[PDB]
Amino acid sequence: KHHSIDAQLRQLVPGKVSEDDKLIEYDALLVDRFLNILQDLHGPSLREFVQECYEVSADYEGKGDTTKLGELGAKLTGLAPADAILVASSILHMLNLANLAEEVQIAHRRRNSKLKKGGFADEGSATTESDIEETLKRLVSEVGKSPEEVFEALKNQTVDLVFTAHPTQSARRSLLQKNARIRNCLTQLNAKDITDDDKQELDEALQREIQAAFRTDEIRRAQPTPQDEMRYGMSYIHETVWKGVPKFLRRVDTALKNIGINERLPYNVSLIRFSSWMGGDRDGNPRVTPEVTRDVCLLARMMAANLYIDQIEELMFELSMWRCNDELRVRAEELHSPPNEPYRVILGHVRDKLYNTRERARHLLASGVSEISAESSFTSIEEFLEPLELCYKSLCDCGDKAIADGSLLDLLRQVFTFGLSLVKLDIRQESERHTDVIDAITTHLGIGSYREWSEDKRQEWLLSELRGKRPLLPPDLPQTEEIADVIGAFHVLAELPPDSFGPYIISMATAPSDVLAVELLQRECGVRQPLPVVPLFERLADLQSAPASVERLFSVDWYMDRIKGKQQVMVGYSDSGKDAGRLSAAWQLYRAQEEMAQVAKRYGVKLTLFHGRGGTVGRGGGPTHLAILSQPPDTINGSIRVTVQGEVIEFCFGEEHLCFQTLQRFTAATLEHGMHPPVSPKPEWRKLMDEMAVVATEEYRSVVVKEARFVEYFRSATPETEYGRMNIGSRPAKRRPGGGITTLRAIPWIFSWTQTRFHLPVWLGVGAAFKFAIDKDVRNFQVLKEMYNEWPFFRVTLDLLEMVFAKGDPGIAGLYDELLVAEELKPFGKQLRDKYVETQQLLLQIAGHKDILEGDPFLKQGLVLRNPYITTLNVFQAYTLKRIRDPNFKVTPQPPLSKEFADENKPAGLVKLNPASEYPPGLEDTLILTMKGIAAGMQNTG
Amino acid sequence: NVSLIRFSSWMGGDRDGNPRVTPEVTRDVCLLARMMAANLYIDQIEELMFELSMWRCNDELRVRAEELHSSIPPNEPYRVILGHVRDKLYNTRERARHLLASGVSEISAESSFTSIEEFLEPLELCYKSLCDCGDKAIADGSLLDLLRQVFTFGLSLVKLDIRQESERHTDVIDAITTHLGIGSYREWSEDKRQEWLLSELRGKRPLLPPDLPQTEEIADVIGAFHVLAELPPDSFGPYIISMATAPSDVLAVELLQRECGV
Amino acid sequence: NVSLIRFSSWMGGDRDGNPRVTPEVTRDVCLLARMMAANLYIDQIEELMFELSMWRCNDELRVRAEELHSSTKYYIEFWKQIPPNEPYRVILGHVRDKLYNTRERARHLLASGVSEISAESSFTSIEEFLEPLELCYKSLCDCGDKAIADGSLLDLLRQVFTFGLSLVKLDIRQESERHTDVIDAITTHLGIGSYREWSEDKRQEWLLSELRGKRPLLPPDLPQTEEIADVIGAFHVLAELPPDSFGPYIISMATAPSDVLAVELLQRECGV
Repeated sequence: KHHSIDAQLRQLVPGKVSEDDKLIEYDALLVDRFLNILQDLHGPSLREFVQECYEVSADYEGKGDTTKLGELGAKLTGLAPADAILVASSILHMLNLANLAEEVQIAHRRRNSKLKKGGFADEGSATTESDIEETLKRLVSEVGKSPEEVFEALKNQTVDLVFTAHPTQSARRSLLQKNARIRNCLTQLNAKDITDDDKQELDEALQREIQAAFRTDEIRRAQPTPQDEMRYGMSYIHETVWKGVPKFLRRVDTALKNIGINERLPYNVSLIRFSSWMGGDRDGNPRVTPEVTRDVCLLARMMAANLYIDQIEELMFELSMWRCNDELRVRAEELHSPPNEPYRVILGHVRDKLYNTRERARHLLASGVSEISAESSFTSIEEFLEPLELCYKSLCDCGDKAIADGSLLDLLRQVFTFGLSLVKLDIRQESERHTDVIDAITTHLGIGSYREWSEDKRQEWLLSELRGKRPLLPPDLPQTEEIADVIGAFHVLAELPPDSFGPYIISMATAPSDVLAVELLQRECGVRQPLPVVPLFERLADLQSAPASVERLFSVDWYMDRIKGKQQVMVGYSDSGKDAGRLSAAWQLYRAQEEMAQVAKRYGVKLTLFHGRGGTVGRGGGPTHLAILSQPPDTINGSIRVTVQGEVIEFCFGEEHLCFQTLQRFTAATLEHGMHPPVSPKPEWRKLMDEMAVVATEEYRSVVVKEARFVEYFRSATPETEYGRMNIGSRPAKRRPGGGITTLRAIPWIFSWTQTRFHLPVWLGVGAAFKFAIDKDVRNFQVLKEMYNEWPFFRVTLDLLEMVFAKGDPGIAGLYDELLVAEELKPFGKQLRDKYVETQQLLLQIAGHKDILEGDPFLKQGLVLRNPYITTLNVFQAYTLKRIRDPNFKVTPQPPLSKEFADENKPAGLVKLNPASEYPPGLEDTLILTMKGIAAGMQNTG
Repeated sequence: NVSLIRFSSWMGGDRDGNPRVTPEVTRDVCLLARMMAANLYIDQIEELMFELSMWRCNDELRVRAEELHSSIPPNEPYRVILGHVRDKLYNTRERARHLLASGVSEISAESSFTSIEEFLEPLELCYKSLCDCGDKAIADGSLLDLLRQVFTFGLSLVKLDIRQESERHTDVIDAITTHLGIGSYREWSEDKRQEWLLSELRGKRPLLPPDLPQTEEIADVIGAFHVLAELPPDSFGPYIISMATAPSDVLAVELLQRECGV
Repeated sequence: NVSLIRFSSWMGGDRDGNPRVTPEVTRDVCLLARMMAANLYIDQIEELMFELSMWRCNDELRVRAEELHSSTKYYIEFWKQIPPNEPYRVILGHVRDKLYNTRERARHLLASGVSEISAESSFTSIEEFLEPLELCYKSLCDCGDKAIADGSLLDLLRQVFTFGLSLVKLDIRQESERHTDVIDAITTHLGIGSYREWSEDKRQEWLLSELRGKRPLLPPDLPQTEEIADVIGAFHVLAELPPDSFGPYIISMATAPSDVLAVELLQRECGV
């Protein structure tokens, strides 16, 4: 081929969105270079085919035929298995390149204050939100709080970001580094004062990096063990966050000086923390064994030690001073047991104790045992801090605090942020697995069946045991495999250091018994320092009952003694939305938070909420700013935890500057809310929300639960069946086979509908609710409009729906139907699509927008440039599903299209992603590729 | 295989009215015993290697001997297998050395002899191979001596008797009963004691609280049982109750043994 | 393979009017150079390991990679065993371990004069070091990835052909009369006469009679002053170190062809 992809992108976007907008030129730059590398490696006919694919798909977005995708499907059908994998591979790489360009454009975009319109709506986009200094200034200047009050608030604030597995692709450090080199070359190529020779060489470097990324095929490395999954998960901490935290904390120092506070934020401030679910969450995942949990704790300790060893070595090089404390001098010469460099000999000792600490962990991991003594290593953060604080005090004593406030201060901030394990591990298990244990205990003792007892009979008995001083768990207790897994986990918790763990989380929590049950089990299995117990209220019924549950827990003397004035509660968004639709789930959650908070205030407990997957707070790219500000008043008060989904971890943390802005907005929003809460809801707002909720729930359950043919439609129109059967997703897709959607799990629910571009779980029920309110009273349309403009809760909830509609396409969802759904159920499909378009139309009306995402052109531009690649994979997926499912459906087989090489074990190559494949060679790898790429393009939805 | 004569000892085991015999002393003396035993076996095996110079051997011995080649001379099969036994004996000894010095050993239990039966398998293999080849006369010499030594001394030379006073147990159980609000086992008649003790021994539910307030003496009693629980069974003989009076003194120790995890 | 630019050193080699610069000082700077060389290479190899994650390679590289999977713990990066489907990483990890041995051997020779770390475990010549690197270069090109080869791997190859295994080559310098002092000591000891008093032509005629002859000259019994022993000892140090470590032998205050041929004889008669 000859011509560039520039033209087909221009016709997708209505112009430049800012006058430093070079995104389309970036996209064209990288993919034009990719296609040339593709042509030189595999021949012009292959490169021409891939580019034609892209053009058909880009043109469909320009105006949605559907006729053109079917003939695209016709050509992709009948490619040989090797050519299908190569095409799918190339389109995925192009999509990755587009995302890299977008990161570069966001990172170096010149701030433009003229875009701000004032008010809370500005905090929904990165282009208009307020940095840490602007929010500090607003607090002192508009809210009227003292700089001293702001300084004190920051000192008592902690934001805790919780990392979770990616649903389709791990990221190794190697590739993150290949990503950074592609980004760096693109930035440097666009410098103003560029020489021709530098440009020629930077061009050759860019082509080189793109080809290296294309010939590693990280795409086709077959899904890793849970330990590897955790190791690759830490890559972003290694590559951006580790150096990011000290950089941002230094900007906080800058900001408070700029409001009159002339001292730095003390280095012992846990302003930001990081936690992990990888190796800890075992809810419905038996691959996560007690040994896996021990393994990830030891791995974390190794990686920490390595990062510290290198920081300390760079620090030794810098601190060549000779003037020092008396106390530092006595210790320096003690360790001489070059001497004129006292900071160097202290830090060299720390480095060796760090090597011991890492080797000890490596041995415990390999052998279960290590003769390397705990004496020889660092066993506490206190023992690690002592030498570093000695050096800080010494350098200040001799008048060089300026030096100490360089990288030594950075290192101290890193120790108080990451500790010795980088992240703390959350443990999670479902409530009935605990009931199974206790029921085995009660019947073995002949006490009865805890399963059959009332909720209050349970409470009465468990409180009798907890107040009692006599053990309970028999050592000869007959255990099943599941019961042994729960007991074994607790034994692993007992054997490991307390600072390795965060909370123990109870999935499907319903009643105070679920919490007290694990308190008992923790003690009875020998956890001498118990973990805090955290309920996860998922269903609507449980959210309704949640404030009562926690009030009865707070009414118990024993429990108040144990929790010492602090309680954590986790709330689920996608969980609750799967129960009774999103809109009702959102409103029930707001109220549950509201009521839990005053229950908490009444008993004098500090309540912390942990926001699970699917939350508006989870949109870490920018909208999280407004989403946090929109939380009910007095719900945060300096302490909050948020799930960082894998599908957005690259967008938030892949790039140095974006990592900075992600950390910044979480800390700013959280700080401001505690001193500047949102408007309290009006009565007519509540009343309308209440009535809308019943209509939305009834509409959601009428289609999802009460319609017999729904499940059969679901497994035809989506790749849900193949997602499960294939080698992706790590987990069993549902709890028991064949109980409908009830036993299906949140991730497959959202994943399967997002792949088809339909997004049913996010919006269903909302159209009925809006229509019901408009029809009930003509004045209700104006009150919903006012709610969207005046009530942050209502704005962020529909802003999410708008974004997911921007990511949807009824034509493509209909193509899945046309190909894969039985004739008798196609009318049901088009009725769901009728609900889709009716919901979108009224959502736009209430927001006052003419077309989707009017008012966020930046987000609109970023999404639309992905669709050419996503749509290509959508057509590929649909036709691959029909041939997978229908054994003698074919069309014309085509002669091979790519060129290279008689070297290669061609058959073994079609099957990299799952060599034990039970599907015909090439189909499983082609379907996984479409799934990976569609997931990469869609990122966060519901 | 006839244990016609055996040896035991009270040194490091008998603690009746002797507080310097602590749980750690008992752990030390059993580990020392295992080191001495290994040394005496290494010397016996080495002199036996010198002796067993012949090349004729069993089918079963021969493929074992050449298996161990894939790891001096090959044409001496009994020397190859006995050299392997010497190697593990060195491992046994060093592992005990490490457990004595640091409480834990990176020298794996598989690298060593953990049983008397594992140690006897190679030796009985030679005995059967010598006799199979018409060399029983040779087998009934030094090798027979060593087998009789294994069946007499084991891997600890002597087994360790444990001994402790009647009322030091009663003190522990009275601390348990008082703490749970049961009453005072100390004031109960012998019959009341028996009926309660069998209540607990027939029961399936644990008893000893982890938070139980212990005096130094009660802690010493509990700590001794924990050491017994952590060491191999073949290192010990009996638990002896001094000043024993009634069946409750016995059943009380049986309860405490179980409740401390032996 | 073009050494368009090279670097040399006088530090530890120039002893002209500088008795602080002893034979053992020369031995020491040569070993230090080899240590830092090894350290710079270990870092370059490690970051090259991070980059070369490809799985396609030629047949020769694959059989070699397979071999080295038949035998990585005391490093920070790549402490875990390296999978065989990452061939360039397997080869380069072996290169790193031979470089570690290279460095440790030099550290031991410096501390104790001897090292139980074999020369076989190490890189003793730059040709032995170049073979694994060029194997990766041609495999990368064999499989159509010359563009990748011409990245950091090409940088590393140019560094090997620029710096070698000693970073810099050492120039030795010493003044000409210190050599005449040596030769006069042995002409007098053997009863031949006094090389100092001979004219330039008599010196030449005699030096070349010895240079063309096949019989050794320097007695081990020779009465040496401290200055004479220093010149002799320097030559012995040259004889016991690898040739790649040195550049030229420079004669200060040179005046006549005798000054050159005298050092050529002393070089041979001290066993270089």
